[PDB]
This record gives sequence, C-alpha cells and structure tokens, in this order.
Amino acid sequence: MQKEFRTSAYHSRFQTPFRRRQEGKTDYYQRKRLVTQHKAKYNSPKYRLVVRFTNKDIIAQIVSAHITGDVVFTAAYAHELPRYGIKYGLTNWSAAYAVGLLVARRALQKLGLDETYTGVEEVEGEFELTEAVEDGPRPFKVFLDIGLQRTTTGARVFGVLKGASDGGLYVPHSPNRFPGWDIEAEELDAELLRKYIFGGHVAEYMEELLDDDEEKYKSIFKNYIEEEIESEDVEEIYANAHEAIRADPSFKPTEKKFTKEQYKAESKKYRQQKLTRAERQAKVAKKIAEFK
Amino acid sequence: VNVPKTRKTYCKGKECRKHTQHKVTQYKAGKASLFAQGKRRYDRKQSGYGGQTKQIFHKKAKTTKKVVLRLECVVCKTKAQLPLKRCKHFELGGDKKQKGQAL
Amino acid sequence: RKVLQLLRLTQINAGVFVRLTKATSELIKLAEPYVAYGYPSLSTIRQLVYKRGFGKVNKQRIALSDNAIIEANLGKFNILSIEDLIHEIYTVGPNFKQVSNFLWPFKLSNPNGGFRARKFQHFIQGGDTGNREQFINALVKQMN
Amino acid sequence: ARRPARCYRYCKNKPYPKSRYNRAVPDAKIRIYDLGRKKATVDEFPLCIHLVSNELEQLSSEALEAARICANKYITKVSGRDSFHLRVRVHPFHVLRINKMQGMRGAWGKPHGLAARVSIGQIIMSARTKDSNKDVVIEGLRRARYKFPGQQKIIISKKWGFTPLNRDEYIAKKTNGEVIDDGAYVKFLSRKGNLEANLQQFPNYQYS
Amino acid sequence: GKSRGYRSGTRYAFQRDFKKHGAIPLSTYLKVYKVGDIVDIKANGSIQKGMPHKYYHGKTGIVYNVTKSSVGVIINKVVGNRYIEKRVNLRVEHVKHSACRQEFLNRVKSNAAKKREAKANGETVYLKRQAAKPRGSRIISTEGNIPQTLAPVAYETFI
RNA sequence: GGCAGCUCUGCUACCA
RNA sequence: GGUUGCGGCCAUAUCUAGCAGAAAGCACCGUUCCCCGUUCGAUCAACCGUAGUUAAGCUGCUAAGAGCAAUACCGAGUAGUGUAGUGGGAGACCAUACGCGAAACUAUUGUGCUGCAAUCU
RNA sequence: CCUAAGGGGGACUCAUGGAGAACAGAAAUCUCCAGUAGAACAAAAGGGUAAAAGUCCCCUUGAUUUUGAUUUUCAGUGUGAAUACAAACCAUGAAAGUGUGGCCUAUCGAUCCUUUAGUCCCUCGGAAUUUGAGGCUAGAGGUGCCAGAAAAGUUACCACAGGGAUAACUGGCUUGUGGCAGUCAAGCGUUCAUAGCGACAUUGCUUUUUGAUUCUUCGAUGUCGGCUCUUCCUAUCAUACCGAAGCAGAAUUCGGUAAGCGUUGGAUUGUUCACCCACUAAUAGGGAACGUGAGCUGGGUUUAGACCGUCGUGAGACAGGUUAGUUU
RNA sequence: GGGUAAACGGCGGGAGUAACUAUGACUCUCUUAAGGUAGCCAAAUGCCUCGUCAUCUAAUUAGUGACGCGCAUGAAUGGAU
RNA sequence: GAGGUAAAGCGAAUGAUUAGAAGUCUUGGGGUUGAAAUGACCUUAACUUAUUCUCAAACUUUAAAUAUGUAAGAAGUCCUUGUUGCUUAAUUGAACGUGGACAAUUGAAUGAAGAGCUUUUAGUGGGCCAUUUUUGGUAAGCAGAACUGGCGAUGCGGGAUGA
Ligand SMILES: [Mg+2]
Ligand SMILES: [Mg+2]
Ligand SMILES: [Mg+2]
Ligand SMILES: [Mg+2]
Ligand SMILES: [Mg+2]
Ligand SMILES: [Mg+2]
Ligand SMILES: [Mg+2]
Ligand SMILES: [Mg+2]
Ligand SMILES: [Mg+2]
Ligand SMILES: [Mg+2]
Ligand SMILES: [Mg+2]
Ligand SMILES: [Mg+2]
Ligand SMILES: [Mg+2]
Ligand SMILES: [Mg+2]
Ligand SMILES: [Mg+2]
Ligand SMILES: [Mg+2]
Ligand SMILES: [Mg+2]
Ligand SMILES: [Mg+2]
Ligand SMILES: [Mg+2]
Ligand SMILES: [Mg+2]
Ligand SMILES: [Mg+2]
Ligand SMILES: [Mg+2]
Ligand SMILES: [Mg+2]
Ligand SMILES: [Mg+2]
Ligand SMILES: [Mg+2]
Ligand SMILES: [Mg+2]
Ligand SMILES: [Mg+2]
Ligand SMILES: [Mg+2]
Ligand SMILES: [Mg+2]
Ligand SMILES: [Mg+2]
Ligand SMILES: [Mg+2]
Ligand SMILES: [Mg+2]
Ligand SMILES: [Mg+2]
Ligand SMILES: [Mg+2]
Ligand SMILES: [Mg+2]
Ligand SMILES: [Mg+2]
Ligand SMILES: [Mg+2]
Ligand SMILES: [Mg+2]
Ligand SMILES: [Mg+2]
Ligand SMILES: [Mg+2]
Ligand SMILES: [Mg+2]
Ligand SMILES: [Mg+2]
Ligand SMILES: [Mg+2]
Ligand SMILES: [Mg+2]
Ligand SMILES: [Mg+2]
Ligand SMILES: [Mg+2]
Ligand SMILES: [Mg+2]
Ligand SMILES: [Mg+2]
Ligand SMILES: [Mg+2]
Ligand SMILES: [Mg+2]
Ligand SMILES: [Mg+2]
Ligand SMILES: [Mg+2]
Ligand SMILES: [Mg+2]
Ligand SMILES: [Mg+2]
Ligand SMILES: [Mg+2]
Ligand SMILES: [Mg+2]
Ligand SMILES: [Mg+2]
Ligand SMILES: [Mg+2]
Ligand SMILES: [Mg+2]
Ligand SMILES: [Mg+2]
Ligand SMILES: [Mg+2]
Ligand SMILES: [Mg+2]
Ligand SMILES: [Mg+2]
Ligand SMILES: [Mg+2]
Ligand SMILES: [Mg+2]
Ligand SMILES: [Mg+2]
Ligand SMILES: [Mg+2]
Ligand SMILES: [Mg+2]
Ligand SMILES: [Mg+2]
Ligand SMILES: [Zn+2]
Repeated sequence: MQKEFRTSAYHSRFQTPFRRRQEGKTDYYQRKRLVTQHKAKYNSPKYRLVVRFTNKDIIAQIVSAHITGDVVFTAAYAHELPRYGIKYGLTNWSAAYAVGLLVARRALQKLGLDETYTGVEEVEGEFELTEAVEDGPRPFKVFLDIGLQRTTTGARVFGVLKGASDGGLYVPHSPNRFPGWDIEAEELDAELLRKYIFGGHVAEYMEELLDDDEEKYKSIFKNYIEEEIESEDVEEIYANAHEAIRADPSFKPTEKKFTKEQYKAESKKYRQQKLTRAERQAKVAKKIAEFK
Repeated sequence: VNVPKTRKTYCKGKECRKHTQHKVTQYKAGKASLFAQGKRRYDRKQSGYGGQTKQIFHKKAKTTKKVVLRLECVVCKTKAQLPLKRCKHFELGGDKKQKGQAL
Repeated sequence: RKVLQLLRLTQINAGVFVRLTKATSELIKLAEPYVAYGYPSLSTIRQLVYKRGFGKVNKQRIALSDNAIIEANLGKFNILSIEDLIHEIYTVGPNFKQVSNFLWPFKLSNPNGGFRARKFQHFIQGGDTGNREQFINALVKQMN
Repeated sequence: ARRPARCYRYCKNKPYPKSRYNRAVPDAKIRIYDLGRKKATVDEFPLCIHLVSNELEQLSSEALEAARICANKYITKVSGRDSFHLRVRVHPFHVLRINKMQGMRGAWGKPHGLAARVSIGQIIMSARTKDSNKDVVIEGLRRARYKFPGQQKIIISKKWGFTPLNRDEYIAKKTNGEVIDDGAYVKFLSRKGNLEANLQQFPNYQYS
Repeated sequence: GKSRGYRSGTRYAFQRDFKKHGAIPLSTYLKVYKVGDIVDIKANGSIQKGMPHKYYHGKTGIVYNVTKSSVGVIINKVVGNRYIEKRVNLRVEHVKHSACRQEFLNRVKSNAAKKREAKANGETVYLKRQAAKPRGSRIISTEGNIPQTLAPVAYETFI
C-alpha cells in the first residue's frame, strides 16, 4: 500500500556522516572549535586535556592535533592508580582528581617544569588558576575536552579538571561546575569540594549505610571490608596517594607477559578469513546445481 | 519594533570609559530657532519683493523615519545617540514576546 | 596572427626553419591554415641558404656573401662557414636556435608554375596549406 | 486559428515545455500513442517496422494525430484491428508561441500549440506485427508519411518486435530460458543479485 | 530590471559537491599559511563569512597577510588595459595550497642534487626541461604479428 | 506643525 | 593480530538478512546517601566493579545481496566540439581536412586503509 | 519586518509513513519503529545548514566605542552593502572559542539649511563678565526622476531652430494576415475515395488586403474619389477550337490551348467598397509612384468662420455629426 | 447657519409580475441634491446604422411621414411651433 | 587549479510523460452472494512491486571541446646563527637580516626595430556588415547581445554591376 523506502536510489544518494560521527564518538563542531589554532601562531599546537570515562576506567590524555592524526603528549589512566595506593573506586570523583593530578605531574616532568609550577601542594578546595612566574617560562597551557559528556555541576570530568589545575597545568576554567558551588549564592563552598577531593562523599556513604543497611553495606563496600578500610582512614588513601603521585609521576608500563608477536599469533587463530573469489564462485555453482 | 527602556553599552564619558547602565529615550528634534544664522539670512532674503527666494521641497517619497535612541548614562549623565533602521511602528519598553500560547 | 609573428612569418612567401618538438608542433598547428610546410632535404637547404641566405647583423639584413660574416656572428657557436651553417640546420644541432635565428626569414618568390587551383585548403584535400612532407622541396624549387 | 506548419517547422528556439513558468498551455492533439493489439505478447509479433526521421525538425501534435489515425485506419481496414501493435514514439513536449493572437513592442507570444522535436535517425512510429503482414504495415506507414513534413524512411527492423535483441539473439535467449513474459513485454534473466530469486523467476534457465 | 548583486550567478559555483555537504574536515583548519605562499581560491558555500567574491572563485594568488582565521591574498585582475592588484581577505575554508609549488620546489632540489654529483664526478649534466621530441627509428618484428588487412565495412541499419 | 472642538472635523503655517 | 581512548582521509567505511567471537578491553548490567536533572535515576548526575551476561551494542565472516569504489581491444574514437574551403544541399542540415574528445551502457575486480598512546592468552 | 526573528551556551530532531491505545472517527492526545531532510530557517528566488544554521530552554545587549585597510558596483569617484584585523569595553560558555545585528545574496540618500549629542574645547578681532551667536567631531530631518531643479493646462490663431536620428503616401525587405494553388485520401456522391467534391494533416505561390519594420524623402516627390486616355498581366466572364461528366437532347458543371477581341446604361452614396433596376455574348480580376491635379474637378479629408451632442471649472478636445471655405 | 438655478450647472440602476406569447399597468430591491417633467427626435444632436415601417423611383446610404430603453434630445446653458 | 555550457541521463533526485503485467484494498465503488454476518466472489478505478515509450532555458549523478587562473628561480635554493615590545610551555616560531656554498644548461619553447617611465593635448562618445554562438518575432535588407574580422577611414585584381 505504501512505497518501499529503502530503494537503490535512497542508498545511492545517501551521504554517510564522518566515520567517527556515525560511531557516535566525535562531536566535530566542538572538535573544530577546540583544535583550530590562530593562523598567526603558525605551527604552535593547541593542547587538549582529553578526559573520557568508561564503565571501569578514567582516561586522561594531553593531545595535539595534526593532519595525519592526533598525537598524545602524555597519558594517565585510572588503572595506574593501584601503583599509587588507590585500589578501589577507580572511577570516584576523587579517582578523577587523582588521575588529573597524575597526568599534570607527568606532563610537567616531561617538559621540565617540575620545580617551577608545583601547583596547589596543600589542597584546601579553593578555586585557583596556575599563575605564571615572572621572568620564567609560562605554565603549560591545556584545554579541557570533555567530548560528548554533559556539563553538570558535580560531574567527574571537572574532577580531572581540578586535579590537573592543582597539579601545575594552566587549564582555563571557572568554579561554577565544581561540587559545592552554590548557584543561588554564587560562591564555591570549598569545604564540600575538599570533602569530594579526599573521598569524603564515599566515606560518608560508608558511615551512613553501615548503621542503617548492613547487608547492602557488605555487598557495596566488600573490597573495603576485606581490606579492613573504614571510613575514617579513607581520606589518607587519597591524601597519601597525592603525595606519592607527586613523588614519582613517571610512567611505568605494565610488564607484558607475552611479546607482540605472540599476542598477534594467538589472536590470528580466532579471526575468520575472507573467501577467495574461486571459493564463492564454487559455492554459487554448487547452489545452482542443487537447484537442478 | 520594541526596544527596552534600559541598555548597557559603552560610555564614552571620561569618568566611565566602560559599559554602564543607560536609559533609552526616543530622540525628538528641537524647535528651530529664529536667531540661527541660516534662519536670519533666510528672513532677510525673503523680505521685500521677489517672491519665494529659496526652494520648497514637495516630492516626498519616504513613508518612515529613522528612529534615534537617546541613551543617557545613569552614572555620569552623558548622552549617546544611536540610529535604528526604518520602522513604521516603534514602542519603547513594550510587552516582551510570549512564545508558547494559543490565539 | 601572434603565432605567425612568433615564427617571423610576417609577409606572404616568407620561409623559416623550425625544429620539431611538442611546443613548436603545437605552434605550427595553429598557423596551419596559413602556411605550407614539410620536411626539407639537404639540397633544398643548401639552395635556400646559397641564393636567399641573409644574416641578422645588428638588426640589419646582411647577405651571406663571405664566411667572415658568418664567423663574426656565429664563431662562439663553432660555425665558421656557410657549410657549417647548412650542417647545423640540416642535422638539427646543439646550436640550432642561434643559427636559425641568425638567418633572416627567407623571402621567396611566387612559384614558377603556380599553386594548385585553390591554395587555402589542406594539401590532403587538394589545396596548398598544411604538411606536405616531402613535396615542400618541389614547392621550394618552384619558389626559390 | 492555426498558421501553416511552415511557420514552426524548424528547431529555432530552445525547448519550451510546460512548467511552473508557463502554465496556460493547451493540450496536445495526440493523446493515444499505442494502438492495435497493444496487449499482444512479444512472441506474437516478431516483425518490427519503423518510420524514421531523416530531418532535424519539429512535428506538430496535429500531424502526429493525423498520421496515427491514417496508419491505424489503413492497417485495421486491410488486416484487422488485432493484427498489429502501433506505437507513436515521439511526444510533443515543446510549446509553440504566437504573437498576434504595439507592433514589435512587448512581442512575447502566448502558447499556441505543441510540437515534438525530432532528430535525424529518430524513430517516429513503430509497428510490431507478424511477418506475413509486412506489406500491409509498410503501406500503413507509407500513407502516414504524407501527414508529416520533411523526409521519413520506412525501415524494417533487425530486432524481434519492440525488444532490443536481434531476431536471432532473442531466439537464443528464448530457448535458453532467459526470457519470461511481462504482459506485452518481457523480462530478461540477470546474472547479478540474489541467486535464489533469479532461479525462481526463470525456472527453465539452462545454466552453463 | 537587471539584478547585479554580490552573489548573482553563483547558483552552481558556490554549491557543495554531490554527497559532500555538511561539516568541513579539519585538515582545512590545520594547514599553515605563510606570507608568500601560493593558494588557490575556491568558495565554500557553507561558510558565508570571509567568502570571496565570485570573481576570485578559481583564482590563484600570493598570501600577504595572516590573521586569526583568515589570510590576505593578492590577485591581479584585468581592468581595461592593465592589471590591478586586488587584496582579498579570505577565511581559510575558501583557501588551499597551490599544488604547482610543490612540484617546482622538488625540481629545484633535484637540480641541486644532480649538479653537485656531476661536480663530484667531474662531468656535466643538463638541467633544462625539454619538450617531447620526435621518436627515433625502430624495427617492428612480425613473428606472431603478421599484418592483418582491414577494409571499410558496408552500410547497415541496426534499428 | 500650532490652535481648538467633536479616535478626529475646521482654521492657520511651510528654505533641507 | 584483537581492544580501548584520541584521530586523518570521509561508504572499498554505508544498508539489508544471517552466523561466529578465545584473552583483554568495551559494553550491557547493579544501587540512590551524596553533587546534579527529570512527569518518569528511561536520558543526564553520582556510587559500587560488588550480584550477573555475551542476549544486544561492538568486531569479524557469509550473500551469482542493494549501494559504493576502481579498472578496461566495453560502448566509442561514437555524441559533442576548436580550426578550413568560391565543399554538398532550395532548405533543414550533412560530408570531408587538421586537432581535442564524453556520458550512459557492458564486463571485471574490490568492500576500509591508516597515525599517536595504552593495553591483551 | 524582528529586544529577538540579534549574541553566546545547552538539550533535542524535522516532513512523512507504518503498527498499536476509552470516547477518538480521514484530522485531537499517547507509544514504538522507519525516516539524508522528502521539514524549518520573517518576507522573492537561489545557495547553505542534522549531536545544526532547524525546535525548545538559560543568560544577555557586540544592534557598543575609536578611527584606518579591503571586496562589489567602479572612473578603481561617491552612495549602499559586505569582509579581515588593530586598540577598548563587554556578553556568553567549564572551556577552547564565538559575537562589530539578522545564515548568505536586496531592503536605501550629497552640498546648503535646521536640530541633537560630544568636546565643555576654539572665536565674536580696543579689554573683560554673563546671555546670545558662530566653529570643530558624530547622528537625525531628503531628495523613489533614488550622484539628489522648487513647478498646471490649452492652441483647430500660432511662431522659431532643426530632424528623414522620427510618424502620417508610394517604393524596398517580409508574407503572419488576406488571396490563390497543390499533395495524401477518412468520408460524401443509389453503389462508388478521386464525374464533381473532400475532413485530419502537409507543401507552396502572389503582393490586387492588412500588418511588421523605419531603408529613401521633412531648404516639400501636391495626400481621397471620379472624369479622361493609353498600355500591360492572366489566376479567362464572354467569344474560337477542344478534352471530361453522376454528358440522351436542351441546359450546366470540371478541365486544356488561348489576353486575338470585348467586358455596358442607371437610382442612392464624396466615396474606394456596396446594393438594387435593366440591357447584354459577357457585364472577369488586377498593375502601371495604391497610373493619371503645371490634365480637370474639388463632393470627402485636413487651416482659419459657425452650430450641435458628449467630455472639460476653463481655455478647449472628439480619429463624431453639420454648413461656408483662392486648386498658381 | 440661512437664502439663491431667466447663477455655473445637474436631472439613476437591477430583477419579478396580467385565464397563449409579447409588453409590463403592478410589486420587490440598491441608491441620489434631484433622479429628464411638458415636449421633440436616427433631427445640424444616434455609435451600432445604409436602424425598422410607410411613401416617393424601374431601381433611392438621398428626401418626407411615422417609431423610440434617446452611445450622448429637452426647457431664457431656452423646449416645441 | 577553477567551471556546469555542448553532449548525456531519466528501470538516478525534482518536474513532465505512454503502455501493459503481477499483487493488495484491510483505509473505492457498481453487481452477485448473503434471511442478517464486511467475512468471499465478477468488474473497473486506485495504490504497491518489477518493467515499458518519450522529455526539461529557469532539472540533474556524470560531463567535454574552445576559452580562463597560477608556476617554470639569483628578489632562487641550502647551511650556520642575529633582532623584536609579536608568538610559543619553551631555547618554539613569524618577519627581516650578517656570514658561507651553488656561475652561465641560472633551471621549458618561440620571438623580441630594446625595456621602463612621465607630462600634456586633439578628435570621438549616432555606427554598420560577414562567419560562428545567440534572444524576441511567422518572418524581415527587422530589433537585441557574444567572440573575431572588416566597412566606416580603402584604393587595387576578381564577383558584369555593388561600403
Ligand atoms: Mg558542546
Ligand atoms: Mg529690511
Ligand atoms: Mg526679496
Ligand atoms: Mg514685505
Ligand atoms: Mg610560364
Ligand atoms: Mg588559382
Ligand atoms: Mg528564437
Ligand atoms: Mg510607441
Ligand atoms: Mg561545483
Ligand atoms: Mg553576518
Ligand atoms: Mg537567540
Ligand atoms: Mg537566526
Ligand atoms: Mg547549540
Ligand atoms: Mg572602492
Ligand atoms: Mg564602496
Ligand atoms: Mg546597492
Ligand atoms: Mg572570553
Ligand atoms: Mg572580538
Ligand atoms: Mg550648524
Ligand atoms: Mg581676536
Ligand atoms: Mg568688536
Ligand atoms: Mg541625513
Ligand atoms: Mg528635502
Ligand atoms: Mg535624475
Ligand atoms: Mg540618476
Ligand atoms: Mg504656456
Ligand atoms: Mg488639436
Ligand atoms: Mg530613416
Ligand atoms: Mg501577402
Ligand atoms: Mg501568404
Ligand atoms: Mg494564408
Ligand atoms: Mg461510400
Ligand atoms: Mg517609411
Ligand atoms: Mg517630407
Ligand atoms: Mg512631380
Ligand atoms: Mg515640387
Ligand atoms: Mg492560362
Ligand atoms: Mg475555359
Ligand atoms: Mg490586346
Ligand atoms: Mg448622388
Ligand atoms: Mg500596388
Ligand atoms: Mg495615385
Ligand atoms: Mg502629372
Ligand atoms: Mg493643379
Ligand atoms: Mg469642400
Ligand atoms: Mg474649419
Ligand atoms: Mg459642462
Ligand atoms: Mg461662400
Ligand atoms: Mg420622456
Ligand atoms: Mg432620438
Ligand atoms: Mg443626420
Ligand atoms: Mg435624386
Ligand atoms: Mg432612406
Ligand atoms: Mg425623419
Ligand atoms: Mg444632456
Ligand atoms: Mg429651468
Ligand atoms: Mg443642450
Ligand atoms: Mg546543465
Ligand atoms: Mg549557467
Ligand atoms: Mg541538452
Ligand atoms: Mg549522463
Ligand atoms: Mg526522472
Ligand atoms: Mg574633449
Ligand atoms: Mg570626451
Ligand atoms: Mg543610430
Ligand atoms: Mg563617419
Ligand atoms: Mg579593403
Ligand atoms: Mg573591380
Ligand atoms: Mg553576380
Ligand atoms: Zn557614563
């Protein structure tokens, strides 16, 4: 009764979007605004703080864009945190802060701006931008790229923002998206932000749940229970880690149990291979014959 | 055309040199003085015999006028002038549009 | 018109030597409805240079009546004789440009015996223009 | 009313069709383009005869109608209405203009009629029939030629009916099961696409 | 009534390519233009700011100014009996490096490399380009290739 | 554009 | 080689219908104290990685698949066209000479490649 | 036209179709699926746009200030419009960024004068104060014939400089239209296409119609018709000789060679044309500068007098009627 | 605000309707300052138009007598004699 | 590099358009079933599917020929390192440089009564014609454009005669 829609003319004239737009991964509007550089700053690149959250990981990368593809400057992942003393909640807001601090310190180590631009060594939750030192190199400027992730006051991407800013990177930002921002009274409650930086919300959930629903507390906070970690010693886990993160921010790759060639040989066994032209021609001939 | 009765634009006054709050008013042309030199000259030329000595415009074509906004700074009382495009209807501080309603 | 000027063919019955490349062939294709050309033999070149050979000396048309005239203008190109010049034209030599530009454009007469009944159509179609390729020698014998 | 056709014989103007830009255009005199037994199958009428244009020219819709009527009348009178399928192969889509219906000021004309712009070698009328009915159909077209201006040739086609295949390639594709009926026309087998659907639609396909 | 507006007659010139509408690929924004670069001008219809006039669509010129999002290009336009230097401000979406530079700049390098080696070998090399010359003599073998005789074919009708 | 009466009629005025 | 994050070119990458997927990753998945957003914790926010699953996403493979891409003793040196003649023809138009030269069609082949970083039976 | 329909940010996806849900139905609202845009974007049309440029929400005034450069039209003058920056000051956003009105291509205006804003500065010249006036910089009030006078008719009482750059004759090109002639052959013709005709189509000729054009003539080629007279054409009305018939005779019709020879008298009308009466063998059609005014005539048209009707306030108009009007 | 036309001047349209038809005495409807009265007429005023009828002639776009929805007759812009 | 005209295309988008065939009517009627069941049947007309004939100055995926922009060096290329208040996280760049190297094949052809520059002033500002492209018109020794060449402004041989 109605016209069939998926005609050959519909497919012929269809203009497929960009490959990474059809995957639903790149916002090219925002990417154009982020990447494009002042044409009179000829080959000087703009550096992006790419912050991406998976279900299990926090990925923070410092990226500059080029014609052949983006180039990573440094990268810090959340699964590196166990090396620094944070083993659970690798996607906290506080894990986001730790990852931001780690990537900031690692980048500054790579550049050589460690002793200059230390950052906020005593985290009190106050809004602050890395100010340049007179008669010295300017701080490493980095712009936050939150991708498709929505901008909400209290979001975890701004945890990486605050960590990287406190780590010594100059990242332009405002404090009205941090947890503890009063929108009615336009000031930042730095006490609540400091609470969030050192896992205060998680510790308060542990304390509040333990005396109300112990069975749910046993399932949600299992790892803490078998690690004998109570609420009162949650903060130190982050507070020490920060210090440890500042002590040795260098990247240590995981020692690989197998070589590249062994990985490739193992994976190649489970990969179907395209039929040769002769194989599918023989298949067609057989299907014709069995049709008589 | 509807223009709000207040506006924050740059103030050229030496005291301000910045965006301050302004009051918007429609400019109204002043009364032609009898002692303006061009008026004094015209009256002398018109006196005596000879008839009409200067030309009188007749072939009107415009049906509108350019509205001029008088912006007075609330801080230093310095005025500024802004011409708008040709509009047949102009109100100052009318009722703002309400989108999402029925007839 | 510009192409004929760049070939130094600015009058009727004016002749010039051109070294065939892609550039000069594409030049000659534009002037084809107005010229007759072909492949000249050695004796035709010799007769042209001997009877109607003139040199460009200080922008003046000077008869090639003595080898000193040729030497004074082409000795830096190793041309010392009228036969050196003829050889340099015939076997297109490394200094063909200078030797052929030194030669003032040949001013031929009308053919003794006339043209065909109608000149201004291609030689293939029974006219006179275009490439006739070995019959340029008979035409030059008529006109030189 | 109508000027002599000599006033509109040549393709002097660009094509001027009906569009959103000229709307008050009359209708063409020809409305029927298929005559005779238009529902006959392809195998019934193997012989095709064309009336071919030897002119770059304009033919009015009136001339198309007159020639169509003449050919149809003659062939149905001599051989019967179901012995042929006549098709007119040119549609009048070009609008002629008339000026008088001052002087040369504002002289853009009004729609006056319709004409088909035909080229050299363009087929004007096609008639599929049986072989034994050749001399009749030819004589049907030879009369229709009188209604047209310019030169037209009556050409006996090398092909089977209105198909694009020669009378020998059609027989080869027919005995090989590559041709099926589609009413008055046929569908040919394709070696591309879904193999199962291709096999189902052409059961008698002797694959090689 | 004649109409001679700014974008008159640009119906097809300023159209996007078929199945190429929409967002600009970002290599356009990553290219670097320096004063003295030769650039082609081709208006992109989807960016209306910094758009060239239709005269400069398809023209090639020299970059003389570099700004935040644009380059200044020098064009020579014929106005009567001379050329006039035109200075057009173009956003980089309407600009592309001319590919004639990269070919000639390579011939400069190749000439320099060939010249230095010839000096090392104490010989000479000729660097001037040459037009295609008439081909030399050659011998055509007929083993397996005996000449086949063709004739003009008779006239047939194929309808 | 001024007056004045009943959104407006009448009178008076006219250098871009 | 697989996978993820960020990409370049932007269908050889898309679309339809099936099938398979070790390891890790990704994903679905669980919860509502907290920041936050909703008619609706569905989306968005946060928390746990704990209770579960490769079912879907994703990836690969299959199809005389649709589309797309490339190629060519495919069509076709055809259509068109620059230049020429005191060529033909009443004309409409056409042929010839020196050059340039398609599109459709037909057939065949293919069905993402790749940069940086991290990670993995 | 728009305080948003300008600016920034965010979220969402449109037209439409299919399958479902009380009243509810082709159209109310809800749900899912499909949906390359088939929607929308103030207004013409074209281009442009899909995690947007579209829809909705939040905040705003960059539709701000200073003065240069550039593009289009172009003389590379002005005006309009637009572009990229510099120096400020701001809006928005987490930010990169974006914003100097409207997604782009139209939407507008000199000198003189007036008025307002700014600087509160310069001048009023014998020296001052305060009013007043005049300057400097930027807007506005307007010229639409839009590079921009201040402007109603009539002349049939007319004038001048010119114009064949230009109309009212002939002539020339053309031949739509007018006229005339073919080809085909569906039908008519008791039957029967073609004795005589002949639709739908189609090819021509002519310059005896009227147009189209504006080449010649405006230091003038005397513009209607008739009378008079000569000649020419043939597409032949009569007369000579013939062929054909739906030719018995008589009459008539179709056709050929044929322009040798003729083709009239009147009523009405200025008429060309027309229309009657009548005779006749017949009362054919045309051309010759629409033959022919130093051949005539002068009824018409078309100077100046005058009347009427309609029109106009009027002077006056009428291609409407009427009467009188120097023919070298 | 009033008067004044022997001041300048002006003086209407659309449908239905009578024991055949035609016409419309009559009625309805829009509307003006008033809606052309008495008269007169294809008249020096009527386009259509060489109006129609009669007479005059053999024959009359002429003449005369009638008729009158009169393009556009009409009363001291004087009407009819 | 740019282009969207000629051509081509329409079982490719838009618009126009001829003919059947096979399906669905459940969201078309007539008739015949039905005692009444909207639940079949014959029909036309609708749509749907795969086809079919023909088209577009103000349609288009494709797409010429001719014409058109730029480049083919010494004011170039390479090496090293000077200046700045611009720019960079920077010791990064941007622009302009010092010093050194590459010599007539110094970087395609052909030509060049030489190149460059300035001042000042005349006449003109009715045009017309031919080939080809082209618009209006039935057409015109008609009206209007494009490119070139001519006449005007030009005689001479030919077209008898003729811008
Ligand atoms: Mg965003
Ligand atoms: Mg006085
Ligand atoms: Mg006076
Ligand atoms: Mg006085
Ligand atoms: Mg002799
Ligand atoms: Mg001769
Ligand atoms: Mg035309
Ligand atoms: Mg006129
Ligand atoms: Mg294009
Ligand atoms: Mg804009
Ligand atoms: Mg807005
Ligand atoms: Mg908008
Ligand atoms: Mg947005
Ligand atoms: Mg300018
Ligand atoms: Mg300008
Ligand atoms: Mg303008
Ligand atoms: Mg900012
Ligand atoms: Mg700005
Ligand atoms: Mg003043
Ligand atoms: Mg003084
Ligand atoms: Mg004084
Ligand atoms: Mg003004
Ligand atoms: Mg004015
Ligand atoms: Mg003017
Ligand atoms: Mg003007
Ligand atoms: Mg006067
Ligand atoms: Mg008059
Ligand atoms: Mg003239
Ligand atoms: Mg005629
Ligand atoms: Mg005629
Ligand atoms: Mg006729
Ligand atoms: Mg019969
Ligand atoms: Mg004339
Ligand atoms: Mg005259
Ligand atoms: Mg005379
Ligand atoms: Mg005279
Ligand atoms: Mg005769
Ligand atoms: Mg006879
Ligand atoms: Mg005689
Ligand atoms: Mg008389
Ligand atoms: Mg005549
Ligand atoms: Mg006469
Ligand atoms: Mg005379
Ligand atoms: Mg006389
Ligand atoms: Mg008279
Ligand atoms: Mg008179
Ligand atoms: Mg009056
Ligand atoms: Mg008298
Ligand atoms: Mg009366
Ligand atoms: Mg009367
Ligand atoms: Mg009378
Ligand atoms: Mg009488
Ligand atoms: Mg009478
Ligand atoms: Mg009477
Ligand atoms: Mg009256
Ligand atoms: Mg009275
Ligand atoms: Mg009267
Ligand atoms: Mg096109
Ligand atoms: Mg075009
Ligand atoms: Mg075409
Ligand atoms: Mg095509
Ligand atoms: Mg189509
Ligand atoms: Mg002068
Ligand atoms: Mg002048
Ligand atoms: Mg002229
Ligand atoms: Mg002259
Ligand atoms: Mg000459
Ligand atoms: Mg002569
Ligand atoms: Mg002759
Ligand atoms: Zn102020």
